[PDB]
This record gives sequence, C-alpha cells and structure tokens, in this order.
Amino acid sequence: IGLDQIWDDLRAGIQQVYTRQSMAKSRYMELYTHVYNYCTSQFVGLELYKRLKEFLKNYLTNLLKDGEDLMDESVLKFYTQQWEDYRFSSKVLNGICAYLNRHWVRRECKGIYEIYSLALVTWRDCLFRPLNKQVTNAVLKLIEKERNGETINTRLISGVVQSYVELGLNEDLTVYKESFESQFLADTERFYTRESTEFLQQNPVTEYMKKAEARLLEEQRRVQVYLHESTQDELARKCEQVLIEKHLEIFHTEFQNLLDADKNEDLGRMYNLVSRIQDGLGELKKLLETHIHNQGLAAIEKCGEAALNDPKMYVQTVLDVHKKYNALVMSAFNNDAGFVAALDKACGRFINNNAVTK
Amino acid sequence: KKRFEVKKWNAVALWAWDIVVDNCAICRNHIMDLCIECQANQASATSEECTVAWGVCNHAFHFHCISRWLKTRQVCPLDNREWEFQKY
Amino acid sequence: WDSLPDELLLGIFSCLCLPELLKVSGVCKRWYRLASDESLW
Amino acid sequence: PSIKLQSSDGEIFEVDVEIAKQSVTIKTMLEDLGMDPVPLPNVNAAILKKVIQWCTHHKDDDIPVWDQEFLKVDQGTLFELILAANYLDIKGLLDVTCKTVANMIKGKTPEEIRKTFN
Amino acid sequence: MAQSSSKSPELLARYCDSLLKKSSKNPEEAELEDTLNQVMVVFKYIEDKDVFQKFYAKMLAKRLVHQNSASDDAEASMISKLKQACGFEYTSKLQRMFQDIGVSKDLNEQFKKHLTNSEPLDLDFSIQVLSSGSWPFQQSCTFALPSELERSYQRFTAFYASRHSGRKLTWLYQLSKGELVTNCFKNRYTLQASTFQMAILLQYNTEDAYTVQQLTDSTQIKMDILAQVLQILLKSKLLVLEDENANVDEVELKPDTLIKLYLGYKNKKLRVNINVPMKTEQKQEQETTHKNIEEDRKLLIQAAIVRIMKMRKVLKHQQLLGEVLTQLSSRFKPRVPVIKKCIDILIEKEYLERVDGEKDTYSYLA
Ligand SMILES: [Zn+2]
Ligand SMILES: [Zn+2]
Repeated sequence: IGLDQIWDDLRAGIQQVYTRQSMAKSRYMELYTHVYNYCTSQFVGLELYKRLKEFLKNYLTNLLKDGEDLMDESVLKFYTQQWEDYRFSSKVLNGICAYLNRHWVRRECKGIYEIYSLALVTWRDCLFRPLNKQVTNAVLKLIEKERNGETINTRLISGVVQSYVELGLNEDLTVYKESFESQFLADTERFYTRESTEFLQQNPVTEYMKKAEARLLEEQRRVQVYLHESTQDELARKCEQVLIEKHLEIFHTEFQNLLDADKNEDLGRMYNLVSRIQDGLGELKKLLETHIHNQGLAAIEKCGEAALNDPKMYVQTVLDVHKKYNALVMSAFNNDAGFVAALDKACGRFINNNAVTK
Repeated sequence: KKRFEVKKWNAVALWAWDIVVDNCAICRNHIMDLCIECQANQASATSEECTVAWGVCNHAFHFHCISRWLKTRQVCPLDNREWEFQKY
Repeated sequence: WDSLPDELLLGIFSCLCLPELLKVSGVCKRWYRLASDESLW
Repeated sequence: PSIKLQSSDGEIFEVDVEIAKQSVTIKTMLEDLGMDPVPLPNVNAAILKKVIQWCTHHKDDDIPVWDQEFLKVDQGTLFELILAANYLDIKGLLDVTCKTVANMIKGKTPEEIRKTFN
Repeated sequence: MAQSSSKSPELLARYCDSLLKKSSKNPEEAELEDTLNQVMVVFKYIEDKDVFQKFYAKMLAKRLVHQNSASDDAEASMISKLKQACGFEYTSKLQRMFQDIGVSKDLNEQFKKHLTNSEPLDLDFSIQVLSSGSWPFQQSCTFALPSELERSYQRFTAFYASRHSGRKLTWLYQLSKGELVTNCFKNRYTLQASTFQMAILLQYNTEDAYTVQQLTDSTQIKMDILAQVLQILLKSKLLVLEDENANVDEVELKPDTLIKLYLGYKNKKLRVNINVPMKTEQKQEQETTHKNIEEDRKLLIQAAIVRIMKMRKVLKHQQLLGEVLTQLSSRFKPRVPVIKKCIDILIEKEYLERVDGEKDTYSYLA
C-alpha cells in the first residue's frame, strides 16, 4: 500500500473527526476504506490498532493538562463537555474503523480487543486519578446547593454520572459506584444529620417530620432527575434512618403528646414516617395501647360512683372511646394490624376492671 | 257494697311429662338428699351438692342423677335421636 | 486469490467437511497453511 | 425513506432505507449518524447493480437454490461480489455467495481446483 | 362497689333489655338494629362472656312472658348476632323461649276458633305455656286462686288432658297478671295487677278488712314473702293500716296488725298498674342468678377437664395448670384462688385421681 502516504492521510481524518469540523460523507467512506484497504492484503489489523491506540492515548494525555487543576464548577463543564464531545467522535471512529473490529480483533482468543471499547478504556487514563475525585467533589458541591441551589448543573452532574457508568467496567455499575455513589451517599448521610438535629432544636418535631417527609421525596426526585437510578433504594435507606429513626426517640416521646392532644394529621404522618423504619413502631403500638387504655379508663370513671347505676351510659361511655380510636386506627395508623391489636388489647384491658365492678 | 271483678286475667305455666318430677325415676322415696349413693353411706363431701336439676327430653330427676347415672355410648335411652344440655 | 483476503477466503473453507480440507490442503502453498487451524477444527 | 448510492463509477440508485440497512457498513452511518450522498469508492455500480437489487430482494429475512440463479455468473463477476459485500459488510449475501466459492471445491481435486482457479 | 370485676357484662346485658323491651313508644327499625350491632362490638370484648350469658336470658325469659319487648322482629335479630362466634349455647335456648312463646300464640287460636264451637266462658283468658327447661322461673309455695279462675283453670287443665295422656302442669303464679275494676270507689279504676295482688285485692268483696294471717290462709301463698306483696298494695293507698302515721315502706310487718280497704282511693288517672316488685326481689333477682354464676364456673369444668383430656391420659400436673383455659375458658377468667377448690370435688364422683406414678399426675375415668 503506502502508509507513509496512507496512515497520515487517515491520522488526519481521525484527528479531523475528533474535532467535528463536520466532514462531508466524502470522507467517512474515504477514511473507512483506507482501513478496509489496509486490512485486506490473517493479521493485517495489529499495527493500525497499535497506532490508533496511541492516537487516543496521546490526545487524552495531552488534554488532561487543560483539565487538571480545574475548579469544581469549571471542572464539570470541562469533563462533561469533553465527554459528550468524545464518546461521540469516539463512536464515529468505530465505523470509520469498524472493519477492523470484526475480524482482526475477533482473533484474540489478551489486551488488544475492540475499539469503541478502547476509546472508553483509554478515557480511563483521564478518570482514575486525574479528574475523578475532583470531578465528583465538584458534583458534590453542586448537589450540596441542596441548600437554596441553582438549576442547570443538572447537566453538570448527570453528565458525570453518564461517564462514570458507561466507563462501567468494561475492561475484560462499579466505577460510578466506587468512584461516585460511595462518596455522594456518604456526604448525603452527613448533610441530613447536621440538618435534622440542628432543626429539631429550634422547631417542632411535628414540623420536622414535614421537613423530614419533604427531603425523602426530594432526594427521590434527584435520583430520577440526574443521578443513576441504581442509586435509589439505598439513598432512601440512608436518608430514612437519619431523618426518621435516629430521632426515633423524640418521635417516641412526641407521639404521646399528640395522642393527648388530638393532632391526628401529625400523629398520622408519624405512623407514616416511622413505618419506614424496621420494626420501629413497636413503641408507638405499645405506647398507643397504653393510651386508650387510660382513656377508656378516666372516661368510665368520670361517670360512675352512683352513675354505674345506669345501664346504658356505661356501655355507651365505653363504645364511644372505642369509636374515637378505632376511628384513628384506620385513618391515622392505616389500619395496621399492629394498632388494631393495640386497640383490642387496651379495650379488653378496661371493659373489665373498673369502678362499675371493683 | 264493695267489689272488684277480674276484668281480664292472663297466665303462664311451665310444662313437663305427666308426673315424675318427684324422683330421678331411680330413687323413688321422696325429694330429699338420697341419690342412692349419698343415702347408703353417710358422712362424706358430696352430700352437700344434691339439689334439683332438669333436662330437655323430659324425665325429671335430681342434680346428682347425671354423673352416677348415664354414661354408656350415645344418646338418652328411649328418647335418643338428639340431645341438648342447657337448663342450669 | 490475490484480491481475496484471508479472513474472507477462510470463510469459504468453513463450509467444507473437515475431511474435505484435505483436498484443498494441496491446491497451492497458501491454501495449505490456511487449511491448518485458524478457525477450523 | 430514500437514500442515495453514488457508486464508485458514477451511477446512483434512489434506494429505500432498510434496503441499505442490510449493509451494516451503511446502516450505521444513516440512522442516528445519518449521511447524504453515500459514496462507495470501492464498489462500482456495475457491481452495486446486482448488489442493491440482491439487497432489494433480501429484506424478508441447506444451500439456497434461489440465489443459485442470481449467483450464477462467471467467476470474476463473483469474486467481485465477495469483495463488495464484505465492504458494505452485508453478512447474508457474503455468507451465501461465499458458500458458492466453496461449491467449486465440493467434489474436485487439487489440480482440479486449479483448473478453475488457476 | 359490691366486689364485682365482672359487673360490666351485666351492664352490657341490662343495656339490651332497655333497647328492646316494649319502649314508651317504639324504636326506629334501623336505629335499634344499628344500635344492637354496637352492643356486640362491645360484647366480643367481654372478659367473662359467661355472665352476659345467663342474665341475658333472665331478661328475655321475662320480656317474653309478659310480652314487654316491642318490635319482636328486632329481637328476632339480636339472636342472629349472638349466634355467630361465641359458642352456640345461645342458639339453643334463647330463641326457644321466643318460638315457644309463638306456638302458645297459636295455642290461643286453639282456644278461640275452637272456643266458638260450643265453649262457654266469661273471661279474657290467654295463658302462655312456657318451656320449663328454659324459663328460669322458680315455683315454691302453691297458690290457690278463687273467683273466676276455677272456671278456666280446670276448664283448660281439663282441655290439656286432651293432648298429652301423661302430661303434667304447673302454672306460674309468681308471674301472671290481670286487670281489675273499681265499682265502689269515688271513681272507676282498672286495677291492673298480679295474681298475688289480685288475691288480697279481692278479699274486700267478702267481709271488710282482715288481718295478715286471716288474710294469709285465705290464699295460702307463703307468709314471709307475703308481706312483700301486701306492703305494695299498702303503698298504693288501697289497703291502709289502722294508724295514719306510718312509713309503710320500712315498717316491718306483723300478724296482729290490720290491713283494710281505703273506702275511696283517689288517683291521678285510671287503669293504674301496679306490678313493680316489692323492692326486695329487685335485689333477690340478682343474687339468686348472680352467685348462680358459680354454679357454672365449676360445674362445667368437671366435665370440661376431659374435653381436652380426649388426647390426654398420662400427663404431669405442671402442664395442666392452664390447660383447661386455652381451649375452654373462652367464657370466663378463673381467678387465682378460685381454681384450686372444685378440683377436690370430682374424686368423690368417680372422676380424676392422683395417678400413682408421680406427685404431679391426673387419672381419668370416663
Ligand atoms: Zn336421685
Ligand atoms: Zn349425691
């Protein structure tokens, strides 16, 4: 053939293509061909492959310099941006080079293997140590304007997630998970610990829960909007612990308050917030049960001394209380068997040992 | 003179079979504490519980004439078919 | 021949029953090695 | 759909989409990474002719008998047809055809092969 | 008050009586019905569902006899509920008293359509043959009723002879009533009363006022219990004592004091009823059927130890303490002291015994 007249002709196109001066289809084929012609003369693939590899290696290794030291706003723009711009030309490199993928590589049954994969693989001399940490902290900062934050970095964050995933490895959901979901989650776990408690100092429990219930939905939404989905259950797991159980003690305490007042609406989103934590209800259930037990109690007393001498008023007094709380069981505690139980137990813990009897 | 006449009267009456209520159809002598066993051997801790009790198939008998006189295999003799306890 | 590559030509030799490869085996120098496993057997 | 095919020589063929989609070399550059005048500097029309139409027929997808008729031209014309399907990388046609390049060996000998392959 | 930790089910009971019993006017259908369900939501929580059991019948046993439970169809329903899930004992008895009271209604037609036949009788008689083995109504002393009853009593008694060659009868006197008339006072009165009342309230047609005994032998009911009824008539102002000043309520009562007729007797309005117990039996009512509860705690379990013993014949006494509750006591909560007492009873009746295998064993006889 002539490579000293052929390769360069193609290095240029591989270059041109990695800059999108938008080449006319007059070139795609012209290029593709070069390859096709090369790998036809069962090796005839190696060299070309060895050469391409460097082309990527260099270009990345000599464009990291444009990125290293980059800011956490400025850096994302840089990575995300360079990413799109890349995986794109990366792919279009495939076809111009596809002929090489299907035979020549096919014979490998080591390192040397596919191409689009390579591009990605090689970009992993632009993630592992370079921007990685860096790029993720960037993301972390932004996501942290989880405070009154600004709206578009979405592209900035999701952009990272993109490459962290498909970078997924490939060699021979980990990276994105090792590199990102690990820290992200971590940082998230602290953000809400500082917030939750500080909050519960100057505000109602039952004002907290609204802030509690809010963030869970909130972070649910963010996973959908721009983080990879695999990162949902867990985040829910983490934030839940943090915003509903750790505080599971103030709740246990406040609970008894509502029950005394009749703040159902509150009482209710509690049976909803706790519910989200493993067997964390045990107390509310035993707690509630103690309540209506005492309630049906004071209730029947407020009537009998010489008032038990009234058949109906009594059976009445009872049933009423029963109604209020059965009423609250369905509504407030979602007819959870656990509370109905507390309801029953407590009723059977008063209908039979009172001032009408003793 | 004076007078008040029964403008209107009403009534009720518990029933039974002919006349046997005076005995367990086993212990015929009177309506005291006999029940055979409790009258053949005095001095015990069972003669304190031998009042009057009824059934359902109409036969009339004491209170102790249930345990020491019955158990065998199925329903009441002569009048088998079915049986109900009740009447306490 | 000349025009026809190895990867391709080695595809033709793929629809031949092993024993047959003994016939092709001697057609000409090139055809010989090709008959030796590269994908076949 | 309506894609062009200005064959190496000069002719062009207002071809339908999926007609080209069988040729993986082109099915890529046209859909998400589309093109416009689809050049083929290696496969002339004289060749694409049979191609595009061979392609035409195959869209409804043990040595086939059908292709035996279409694939029954002098050697040279055939040993060009290997080279244009490999090019546009159309497995199918290559496969069949290819087989034919074998049926010239099915029941012959060394000097016998050469007596048709030189 | 009194030592009852199970007085509650008595209330849930006394309630229903209020709900059905003939109301001052009537219930709204749904109201009552819907209301009864409530009592049930209540009841299925009752610890000792065994007490509500008995009184409930003593309420009905009476509501029927007199027929003072309006909207019978209603009560016909409060059956249904009690049927479901608390044994099936209620299904046996209860309704009988309610269906037995029905045949009798047909029995009445046995006396009327036939009555026309050739059957003279000046009276508005209409008796209700009860199910002796049901209606807890006790009989004690024999009351004999004069004037205008021995014209029906034997008339019937005789009539009944007609349908049961060996049938016996016993008329309830602690429980039937009748209205009277006052062609002798300043105005006309329909003295509605009891049989025991009809009695002494009639001993004024003969020689003016008589004395306790002279008035006691007359009916020969039962002297102590007599003064009970008497004292009531006295509070009505029909039969007054010899001395104005007197707390007829509390006074006690003796055999040597006079009880005559208050020639006159004004009154608020006609058809005066008077059948509110002396006051004592309002008490007696309870105890008689109250301590009566004990008669089943224990009686029942001397046969209820085998019911589970079906698959038992060689057990250790460490095990049974409570193995008569889980699958049985679904009727009452036996206290800690009241469980070790009736066990001493079945040895003398050919039942369990202390198996001579271990210091803790039971030996069942069946
Ligand atoms: Zn006897
Ligand atoms: Zn006895």
